Amino acid sequence: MAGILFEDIFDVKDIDPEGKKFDRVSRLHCESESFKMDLILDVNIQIYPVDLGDKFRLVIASTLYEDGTLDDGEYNPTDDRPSRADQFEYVMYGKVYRIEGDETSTEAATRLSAYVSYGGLLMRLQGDANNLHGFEVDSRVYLLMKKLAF
Repeated sequence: MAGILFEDIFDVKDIDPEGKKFDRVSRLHCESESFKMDLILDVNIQIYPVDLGDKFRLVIASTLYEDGTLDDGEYNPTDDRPSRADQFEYVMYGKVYRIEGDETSTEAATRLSAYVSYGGLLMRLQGDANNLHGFEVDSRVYLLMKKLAF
């Protein structure tokens, strides 16, 4: 599907270039703006201007597109051409790996965690169970990004 249902802004908190397999890929640490998520990535950083980080908008508005809402014959246009992956700076598939969220024993971890591998990139995430919007192993594998829009 492309059936919504989540979008949020971030601010980079730290950058961690440990393992330069490619100079343009680094670990990052981020915090979301509209809500309360705590995030780690290992991701292409050439999207950012230089060293410093910047504010993103991650989206798990589902993408679609294994099938034929676009492979029908469109997806050639103004989704690209003068537009780009810029209306959606990046977009990819992956695998979520996760328990019930809890690993405390009894506090029933008030933030559901998530771990994601996506196109060879990685994330490590925490947020409230409803708020993370990814109870399933198969929801936030649908993954999309852009700059902030302000």
